[PDB]
Amino acid sequence: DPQTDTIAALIADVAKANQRLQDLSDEVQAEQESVNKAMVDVETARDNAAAAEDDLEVSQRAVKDANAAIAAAQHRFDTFAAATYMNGPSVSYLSASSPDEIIATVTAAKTLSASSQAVMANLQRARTERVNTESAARLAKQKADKAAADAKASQDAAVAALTETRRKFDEQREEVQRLAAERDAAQARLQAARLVAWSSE
Repeated sequence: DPQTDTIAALIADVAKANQRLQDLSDEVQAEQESVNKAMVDVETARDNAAAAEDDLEVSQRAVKDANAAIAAAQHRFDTFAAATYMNGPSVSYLSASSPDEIIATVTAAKTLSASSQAVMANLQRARTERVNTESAARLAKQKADKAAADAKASQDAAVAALTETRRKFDEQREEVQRLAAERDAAQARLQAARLVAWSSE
């Protein structure tokens, strides 16, 4: 019969539509898991980038300190020399200096310079070590931000895939309801026809 084969086609169409809704549902769950996973990776990468920013800030502060140490030492030595000179035989000390006094004085001054240079060289070396660590930390930062940025991208993709799959699910759900109602109404019609057709036989 031409009827009973349109009912059969509808049984099949409703079955297909439901199977596809289910398959889209399973896809949704997998996208969901990938988005949740992607969000954990954003978080851990954000924390690593935060720790890298802290390292960098700490390293820059050590450099500022090293610089301050150099400025302070230079000033201490400059003050030492200036105080010695002001209270010395060229200024405040008015009495005669023998040849030996003069020689002691320049040798003291030469000694002070040599000592000052040795201390400053050490401070300059230390400063250099701080500038290096800052460079190291600045790069470890750049890597960490990059890594955080890449995690955000992965998340954004996973969010887009999931949103699209839910878009498909929603439309498939409408199709299912439509085919269901239509399959219902076809059987109803067929039944109705059978009752009428029997009522007169």
